[PDB]
Amino acid sequence: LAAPLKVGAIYTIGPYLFPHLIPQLHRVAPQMPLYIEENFTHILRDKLRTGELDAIIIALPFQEADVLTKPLFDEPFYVLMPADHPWTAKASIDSELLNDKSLLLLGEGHDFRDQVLEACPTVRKGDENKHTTVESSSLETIRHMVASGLGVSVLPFSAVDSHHYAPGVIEVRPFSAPVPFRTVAIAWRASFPRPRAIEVLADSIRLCSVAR
Amino acid sequence: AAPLKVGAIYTIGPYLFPHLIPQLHRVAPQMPLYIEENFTHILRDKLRTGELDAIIIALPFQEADVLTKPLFDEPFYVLMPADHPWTAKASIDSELLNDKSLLLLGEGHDFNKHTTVESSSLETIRHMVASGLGVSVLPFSAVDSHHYAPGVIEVRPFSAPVPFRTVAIAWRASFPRPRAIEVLADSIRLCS
Repeated sequence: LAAPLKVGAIYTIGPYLFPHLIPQLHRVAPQMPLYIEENFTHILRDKLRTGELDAIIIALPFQEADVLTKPLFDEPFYVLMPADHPWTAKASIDSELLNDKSLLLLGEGHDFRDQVLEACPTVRKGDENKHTTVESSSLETIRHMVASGLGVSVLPFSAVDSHHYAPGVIEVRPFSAPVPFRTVAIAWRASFPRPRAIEVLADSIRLCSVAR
Repeated sequence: AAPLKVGAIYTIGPYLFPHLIPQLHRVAPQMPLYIEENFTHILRDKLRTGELDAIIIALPFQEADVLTKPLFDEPFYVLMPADHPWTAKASIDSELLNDKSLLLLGEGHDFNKHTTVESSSLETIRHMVASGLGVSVLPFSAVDSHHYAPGVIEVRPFSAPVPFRTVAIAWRASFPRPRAIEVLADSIRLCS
């Protein structure tokens, strides 16, 4: 019939974007079906090179040969802590306090620093990988871990309120300004035979927030 | 004061864990849970090495020196486009589902040439069915895990016999915390 659009996304974006995005796309433009995939950045990129995926949705920085990049939107990071942990007193958190082993972060796509990548001068803080690298590919795992009170972590804005914990066992606090953020952008091959699909995708993504 | 590493397959986990774990934090705050979603063979392989302490799988399943307890039986339902001929029915006989119209995952879910969808997510297949590229079969836990407006995706039960999967729990018989495993499996039974 009509060609489908094979779209990929990282684990820190996919589960928290697709189940809301895809139906809207099906509504405004059912002309194209979407083939949903969730994976890591490198394998996603490799699937983009081999044409297995038409386009991917990843967080900047992202620079690959013969691949275009349209910065879709800016997503701010919030912090997640158990109900007991004293940092509930603060209504805003210093970015440095998250540099002890209390912080839990996935191996790929979860780190909220050094991908914010400022274009002004940055202070090279002598760097301590002083956090725990959880070898999981799901933010929900760390959500449960922190909810138990086994540590604290950082979540993108899309993810924070996507759980079934009764209010007051896991709690989210906003950063102290300036707030750290990732730039959710779309990547697709140069000379991709169907630019219109890329435009429809990008547009429908950018306006996913607008209620109906 | 000790972490219990639970696992589950991709067609069971996503529709169980988010409700299951807050329950096991509610009745068992003494124990932190480390969940993980993966394939059957790799879950078994991780249970053999102790990287996981328990796994929530689908029968039939059997592994050396590993106890199996059938937690519950979960029926299947036919996922179809809003504009299917099958919409004007009360049920669907099991034989009707053999075609390239039937979208099934591997590993995923089973009952012979169909259309195998090379994904680990039932959601991909769901969106495919919404788009209208044939029908599929979803467990009871998945049939409502979407945000599609009514009149886009229709679900229809089977006519007897109703096919189902026996969701069970598996853990090493050498495991020194059978009480914890019992509480876990019990809570899994509760959220069904």
